[PDB]
Amino acid sequence: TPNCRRYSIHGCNRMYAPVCGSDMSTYANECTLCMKIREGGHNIKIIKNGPCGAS
Amino acid sequence: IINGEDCSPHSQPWQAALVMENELFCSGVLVHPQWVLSAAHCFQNSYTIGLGLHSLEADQEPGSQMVEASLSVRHPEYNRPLLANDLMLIKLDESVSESDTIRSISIASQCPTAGNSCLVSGWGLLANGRMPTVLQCVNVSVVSEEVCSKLYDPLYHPSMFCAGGGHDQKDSCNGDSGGPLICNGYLQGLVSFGKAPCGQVGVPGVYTNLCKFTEWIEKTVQA
Repeated sequence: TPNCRRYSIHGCNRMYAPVCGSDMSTYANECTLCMKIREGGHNIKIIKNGPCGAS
Repeated sequence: IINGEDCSPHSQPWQAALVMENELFCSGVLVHPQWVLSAAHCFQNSYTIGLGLHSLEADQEPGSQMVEASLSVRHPEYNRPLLANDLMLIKLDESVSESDTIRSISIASQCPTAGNSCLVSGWGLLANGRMPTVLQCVNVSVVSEEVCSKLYDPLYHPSMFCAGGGHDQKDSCNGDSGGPLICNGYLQGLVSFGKAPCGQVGVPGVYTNLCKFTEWIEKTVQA
């Protein structure tokens, strides 16, 4: 799902536009998810826009 | 805001909450009774802006106002190069009546001084990743352009400056975009961007360097 090539690896803007990752974490924005992908070395999909639900 | 605390209630009366779908996405700063300054990445076709807030619930908060804005203009060089020139001016549909809890702040014409302690405020994410109930305040120190440039190469541009990066992990964070960085009582910066996570030891946040935009801001408001 996320197209990380549209962001810089060196910074992410600080707007709150949340996305819910397939890892069960809500990311503050898609750019931040993309940083996690790069930091952790594993792809993470976007389950939906907005925060993750509970269970 | 990371490792800050509750601002004293209404101590930052220029603070503007940019909200849609009852969810805060950015802040802005009231700079004239009819103009709100924010980051260009917070751009929307129209705005609902909360003034005089402490909690984000307007019906608690006596003196607060939710106001409308249809017109905004992003700096013409925003995002060229990437992340640069991150400012925009929102023109409110009506001039707000200023009060003790809603009023404007002057924009600095001097450029930031390395070593100055500055205040930043907002409703963005806390250290623990939760949202605060009320507006948060923290102090961060300006770092030199050589630090800013090394740490953000090749993205560093004179329209930006760096603050924070201390061992104390004080920073702004996501949701703080567009809000104020105040040095000696003047609006010096706007929260713009940083790295993930926020409040990394040694890594300052990046702020829109408003001293480079005095002419453009004045020409826009005065026309």
